[PDB]
Amino acid sequence: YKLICYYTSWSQYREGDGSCFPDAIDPFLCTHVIYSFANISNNEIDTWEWNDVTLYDTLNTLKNRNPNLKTLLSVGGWNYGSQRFSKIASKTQSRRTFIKSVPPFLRTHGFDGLDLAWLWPGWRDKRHLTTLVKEMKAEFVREAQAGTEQLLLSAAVTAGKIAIDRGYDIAQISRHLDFISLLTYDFHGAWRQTVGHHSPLFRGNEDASSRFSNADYAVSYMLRLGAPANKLVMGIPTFGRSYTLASSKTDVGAPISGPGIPGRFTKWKGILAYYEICDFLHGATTHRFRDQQVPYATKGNQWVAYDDQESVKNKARYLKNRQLAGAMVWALDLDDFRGTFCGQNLTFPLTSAIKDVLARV
Ligand SMILES: CC(=O)N[C@@H]1[C@@H](O)[C@H](O)[C@@H](CO)O[C@H]1O
Ligand SMILES: *[C@@H]1O[C@H](CO)[C@@H](O)[C@H](O)[C@H]1NC(C)=O
Repeated sequence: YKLICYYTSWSQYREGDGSCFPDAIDPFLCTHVIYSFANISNNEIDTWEWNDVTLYDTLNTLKNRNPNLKTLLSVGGWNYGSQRFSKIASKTQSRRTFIKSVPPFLRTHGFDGLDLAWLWPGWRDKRHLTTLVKEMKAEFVREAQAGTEQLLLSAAVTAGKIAIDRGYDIAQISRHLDFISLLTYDFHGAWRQTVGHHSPLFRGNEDASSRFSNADYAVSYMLRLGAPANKLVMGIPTFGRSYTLASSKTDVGAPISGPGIPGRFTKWKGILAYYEICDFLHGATTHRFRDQQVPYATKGNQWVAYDDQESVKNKARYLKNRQLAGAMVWALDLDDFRGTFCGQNLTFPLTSAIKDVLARV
């Protein structure tokens, strides 16, 4: 079973204990660590942060401690034009330039492959996404002739039906990809004027505006679309999402004035790391949606949807039973990586609970 963990570039900048460098990653925790994100510049893969060459190097020396660890570099992200990606892929020359640039860059910096994170193709883009994956793989195949173990190619794929139908020819891209990380934790929109969980496993009985907005739909759907189970990796989040409440109403349907206030360390409205959530729980009322099998918490006018050890293990069982290829965790810097916040003296609590489950019979 694969355990694929994202590491994010910009976590280095967080104040105090929030600051995470690739140092702090336990090298036997994951099977693949993916570094996010790389830029594209002059139609070629490139560094984002001023010091990526160093961080890349810090990450790839984790391989000294664990020679089986695979690392990938992810290109794209959200800070990065979908429009910018589109431009590069929908033209034969710029697509060629990009593709030729990738293996030497990966080889130089000691990575084992590439993760495409185009978020997200438009309906005009679907055809070019397919050509790019195809052509990128054939390039990795042709470079394997020079003696080194073949570069892996993976892709990050949104878990909303609408976005999938729009941008992704799953049947086609699954053939050339080594795995697909399904992004099963963005199921509760911004437009929404109410509380809700963003990574529910099941739909849950109370009312279904969508019966599609849960991990299980998304998984069944990708299988139906023709991704083999053995290339599919289910995304499990390590963060929560917070909402400022609009009234004293707190349960299903409860109205919302907007996103919840910034976390002390992550400093971004609407999101908390798991280590900020562990502290938030002191003084909170906690509940579990029975149907959706994920928890939420609330205190003052703040309401948080999150994943805990129980829920994350539960998702890991689900994927085992479904015979998927593994889990994808977003992200290591948002787990309790110091191991000091969540009571028990355990570093990467969420990610280890998954790993532990992945190893069971
Ligand atoms: C700029 C910033 O600090 N916000 C990041 C956000 O970009 C990222 O999506 C999230 C999960 O990786 O972690 C937050 O801390
Ligand atoms: C990424 O590359 C673009 C296109 O070349 C460039 O103009 C931009 O400044 C780069 N972004 C960063 C953060 O380096």
